[PDB]
Amino acid sequence: RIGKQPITVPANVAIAMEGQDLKVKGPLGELSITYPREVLVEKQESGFLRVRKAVETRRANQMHGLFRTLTDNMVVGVSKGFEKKLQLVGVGYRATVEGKDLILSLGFSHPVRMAIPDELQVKVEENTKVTVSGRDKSVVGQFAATIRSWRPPEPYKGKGVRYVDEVVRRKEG
RNA sequence: CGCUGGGUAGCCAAGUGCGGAGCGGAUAACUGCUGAAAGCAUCUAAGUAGUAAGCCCACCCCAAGAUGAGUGCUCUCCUA
Repeated sequence: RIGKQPITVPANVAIAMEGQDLKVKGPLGELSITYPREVLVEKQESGFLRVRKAVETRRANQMHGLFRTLTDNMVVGVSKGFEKKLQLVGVGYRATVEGKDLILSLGFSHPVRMAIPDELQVKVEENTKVTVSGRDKSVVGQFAATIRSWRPPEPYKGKGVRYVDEVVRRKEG
């Protein structure tokens, strides 16, 4: 059910457990998440945390799986790191990086200057397709969604900022 | 004021001057991000992003009778 999970913590990954808190100090960043109430973890004498619902209800059962896989996103975050991929399909459409900014050429009257934050290391290895990388999967999310949310792909066109390997309905007219 | 022409100030306009803003914060519909309940999924249950002439502040004018009667820098006299 995912309620029961084994926390795979590889080497290099400090699991700083504190009273309703986890500070992971991993080789790529020190990510920090607080526990909810019913969800109680203990390190299980190996590099494997176990969140264990303390009080019996359904809301506990809810956040058991929830927070279990939150921590999993933390660990895999700092160690393996998250990627993300986009593809500015079409005429004209092309992006380029200005170190701290990501400027987009999307057929608008004006190029769209998406100033990125620091937590996110983006790049354009091929003039069309974009690449985002980051430590925390949520932030990577809001960012890639944001980039998509300027020219989400059109059906007929078939051809906008469709992040990689995402299915795109198409039509005749 | 007989009827007419012309007219300063005033008041007027069909004249002139300016004005509806970087606004910023929450939102509704909606699109989302991470994600289990439900060993897939789902915008949601935890938490977060965007976003409307709509809401609030901003703008402009009153306003401490706001009896909850505010604030302070000056005054005014202690001789019966």
